[PDB]
Amino acid sequence: VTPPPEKFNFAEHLLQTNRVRPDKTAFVDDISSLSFAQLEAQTRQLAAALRAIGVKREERVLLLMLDGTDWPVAFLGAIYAGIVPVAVNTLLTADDYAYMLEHSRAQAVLVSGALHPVLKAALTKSDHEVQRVIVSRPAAPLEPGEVDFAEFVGAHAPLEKPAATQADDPAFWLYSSGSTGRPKGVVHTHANPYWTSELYGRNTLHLREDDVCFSAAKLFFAYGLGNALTFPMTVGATTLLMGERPTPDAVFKRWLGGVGGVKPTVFYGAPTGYAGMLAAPNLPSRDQVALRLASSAGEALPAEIGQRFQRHFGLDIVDGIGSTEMLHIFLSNLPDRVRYGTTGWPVPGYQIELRGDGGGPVADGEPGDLYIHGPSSATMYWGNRAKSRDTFQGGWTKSGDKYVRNDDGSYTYAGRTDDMLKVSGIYVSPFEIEATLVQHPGVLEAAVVGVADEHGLTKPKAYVVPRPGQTLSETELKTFIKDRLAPYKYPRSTVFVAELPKTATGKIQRFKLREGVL
Amino acid sequence: VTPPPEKFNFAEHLLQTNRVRPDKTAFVDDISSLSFAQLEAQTRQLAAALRAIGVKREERVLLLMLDGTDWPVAFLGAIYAGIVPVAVNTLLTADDYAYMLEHSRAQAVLVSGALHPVLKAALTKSDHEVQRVIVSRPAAPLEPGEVDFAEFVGAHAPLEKPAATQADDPAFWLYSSGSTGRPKGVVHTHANPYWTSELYGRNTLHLREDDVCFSAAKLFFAYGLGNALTFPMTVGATTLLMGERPTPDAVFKRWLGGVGGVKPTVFYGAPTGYAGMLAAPNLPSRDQVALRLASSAGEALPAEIGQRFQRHFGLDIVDGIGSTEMLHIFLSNLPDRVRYGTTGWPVPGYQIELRGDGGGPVADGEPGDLYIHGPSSATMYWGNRAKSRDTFQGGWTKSGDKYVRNDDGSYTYAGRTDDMLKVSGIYVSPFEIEATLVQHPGVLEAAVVGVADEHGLTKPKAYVVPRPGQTLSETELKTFIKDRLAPYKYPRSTVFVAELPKTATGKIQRFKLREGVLG
Ligand SMILES: O=C(O)c1cccs1
Ligand SMILES: O=C(O)c1cccs1
Ligand SMILES: O=C(O)c1cccs1
Ligand SMILES: O=C(O)c1cccs1
Repeated sequence: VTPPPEKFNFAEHLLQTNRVRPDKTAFVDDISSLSFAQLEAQTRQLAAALRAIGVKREERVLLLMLDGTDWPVAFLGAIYAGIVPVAVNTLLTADDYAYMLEHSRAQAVLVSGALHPVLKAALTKSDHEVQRVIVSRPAAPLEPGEVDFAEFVGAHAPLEKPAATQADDPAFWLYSSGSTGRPKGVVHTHANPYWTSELYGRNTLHLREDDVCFSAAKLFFAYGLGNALTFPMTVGATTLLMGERPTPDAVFKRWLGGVGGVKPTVFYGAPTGYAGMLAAPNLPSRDQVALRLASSAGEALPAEIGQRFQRHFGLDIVDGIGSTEMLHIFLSNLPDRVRYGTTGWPVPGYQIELRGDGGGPVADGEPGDLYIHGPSSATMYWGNRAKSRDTFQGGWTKSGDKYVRNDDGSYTYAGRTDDMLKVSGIYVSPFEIEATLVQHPGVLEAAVVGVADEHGLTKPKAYVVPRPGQTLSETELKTFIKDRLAPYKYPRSTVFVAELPKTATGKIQRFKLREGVL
Repeated sequence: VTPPPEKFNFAEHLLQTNRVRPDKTAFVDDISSLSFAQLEAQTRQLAAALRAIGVKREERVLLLMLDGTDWPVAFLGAIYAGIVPVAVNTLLTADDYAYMLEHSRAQAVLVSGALHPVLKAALTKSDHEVQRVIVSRPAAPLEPGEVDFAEFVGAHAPLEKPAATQADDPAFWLYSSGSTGRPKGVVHTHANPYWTSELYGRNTLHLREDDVCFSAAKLFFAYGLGNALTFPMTVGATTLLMGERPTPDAVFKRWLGGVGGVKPTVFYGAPTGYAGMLAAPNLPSRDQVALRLASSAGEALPAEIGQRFQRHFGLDIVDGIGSTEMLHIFLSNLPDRVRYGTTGWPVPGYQIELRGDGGGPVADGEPGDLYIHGPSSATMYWGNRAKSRDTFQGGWTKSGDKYVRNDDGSYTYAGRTDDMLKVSGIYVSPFEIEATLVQHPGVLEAAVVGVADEHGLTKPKAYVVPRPGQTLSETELKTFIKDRLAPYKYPRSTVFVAELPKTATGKIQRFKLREGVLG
């Protein structure tokens, strides 16, 4: 792969790539479509619009939007102007967003109508710097000074040239959370998505122009950003976008060509989703679908899920691992080489190391902490020097995963170096779930660990000590957690216990909980 | 009143004052009591204990505690050490505390057991700097880094000398909410509570050594911090503290001598509480209480409430106004000169100005914006230069209130400059409540305004447009707010309407709602 030039604007790169195919569909959702020419026009009008309201090069904007055709316009339009979009999860709380507004110093917000209420609450509570709120598909009347995204774009002529950025200039942020503390601002450059799109999208997956890409993983997830924006636009593929929650039925409707007159050829999702679809009574048959490639990431793929999928569809699931910090997948199975029970082989262009308790070598077949050296790594966590130092160890990025290397050079997942759980693509802190449980007045103490479900997939499991003299039912506890946590975070079961295993200092021995002591 | 000396430590001042009465009760609550000598010992031991865990002069600690005897030990022990306690409301959310930990850079937290769950959530999610958590009356097993408050105090000998602070050095913080944006860290000096306690506690209320003080307003409130800490310690009075919510029965129990073998002589609380008490069937008779003085602040007092209290008790309610920023009351009725319908007269030592649209003066009988010049003003809002320069303008502090001066020199409340609601003593933003209601999936739009209840006291009232094809209930939405915000921010009723009145700009015509056009 040839490196990108030193003067490089990622948005202009993707627009230029597709000037050969102006009338091919770039993006389609339930209600709209953009050809590559339409996307280019709207991208550059948006870029002009942000500049016209006073947003300057290198300033951030918050991009808080459901998957739909306006999403890439927002993302690429900011980048075309040399403005840094901060693309965030759509299922967070107003407090989460208020922290992000302050921390990013966002100068504007691009937000879906459905998300305006949570955004409004974040604006009201925070010491933000937001100059304008631009609302895609408003679901309620606009407040004074807010503007509809379509009018905002339509009112400005296209910016005539992109910002003259460098390849190693910040281009966009994602946020990633650890087991405690506020989300961390992962800063990616203009070069980083070129690298993931070339090394993985083109050279590992072999995506091509006649593909139709559809990702259950949303655009704000590193995984989804690649799958359904950077990868397809790199090769000229058409992309299907879906705003709603990805259930089996929602996915199957698109698989069957229910939207935009297109059937996906490439699908991407989490192992949990694949398990859910294989369980579904109305799982489509091989002849109803046009899938040629199924990608998975976000948690280890249990072998039985890949084997079942292969037996039913005659397609393997290609399981890989990436991170927010590395932007996309650096260790993967290949379309024509899949070894179930492993995450495959290092992606060419990425170097992988396993380190022991002192940073030393580990013998094949022994677990080590996984570190990655490759060209898509983020530069830092913005404004967090101590966490940056821990993660970005001079050229090597520490994943937080443990792995074992096998005789054939493949790698098998061996757990985490923190206490995070990966519950269907999404990191979940057990300490967060515990913090929520102990605010129920009937709970004295709580401990949350990961447990494998009937398919081998990790879900939280809560051990709760009830407070003497209060009552507390399991149904009571379910209701309590329902609107306080997002559903992926729901414990799969709660066990009421008389006490928890602890050291003399009162630290909970969570390892004893995973070992079954209760 | 003599100014304090340049070298001045407020805690040391209060301890020194009471070296003449070591065995008199300083503080008593439902389970414990402290004489002045025992308070001094505990205060200085706590001071040493904070130093021993590495907290330095000028660093903050969060004080998140229910009213009881440990509260003044925590507050004065920090100040004795030259450490700055940040005294906060006990009814807030985890998100609320997360922000205060971050913004204060608190190095330790002193917390009541009952508030440990909410603090734990705040510590988990925040980028805080807390090294140790000291837990007063733990209600669950201690975690690593946590220590029982009595064990912590008991583990250290008294600090020999207080920190050598200056009168104008920061001594403590309180947080003040605004209509939008984060709550503001109000910085008070060592001198500030000396001035309030001399100018108001002694010289206006005439508190004396033989009083027993009892405030329904908790210690974290600027009002209660004077009432039940700085005021009584200044004169050697005994103070009754209560952890629980101040309902009429709880208050009456204490008025009657149900706790500590002491009947309060001096009561303090919001007009809301006085209305609740006067409406109560079990309201005590005169001959059952020892009350000699009844103070009110936190909202304007309806004349009818003071008049009924006086008819029943032969005591007036003495209404005054203070602010977090001015630390205590600067405009007040006097114990023997009360004019109901007014907040009385300037407190000697404070100058008061009303200013109209141009910054100029206003005629008597017309409203103006209230500004105060007095010696207890906070210095700034920590880390907020813009709001500091807007509030603290060369010796004048802007209250955000409007008032009218009457012909007799008394002052009558005329509303706010910023749409804040003052609900039972607590400033509440209607915009916070609204932005929260709109997250309800059945709500299309919502506006919240302040409406008088049946006693004339302002409560939030919500006007909601439901989403077409949804039916909502009042109580559902009360719950929805209690589950997300501090609980007393809940709208007392919700009116469901088809549309909100708006300007041509799409701005909500809040004045129409408040004026009752839609009911
Ligand atoms: O495995 C994962 O979580 C990811 C794959 C690509 C970006 S993140
Ligand atoms: O399938 C999904 O929704 C996801 C996989 C990785 C992040 S989200
Ligand atoms: O609860 C009360 O009575 C009050 C709190 C603050 C002023 S009065
Ligand atoms: O009136 C009030 O809110 C206050 C009285 C003394 C401090 S604050």
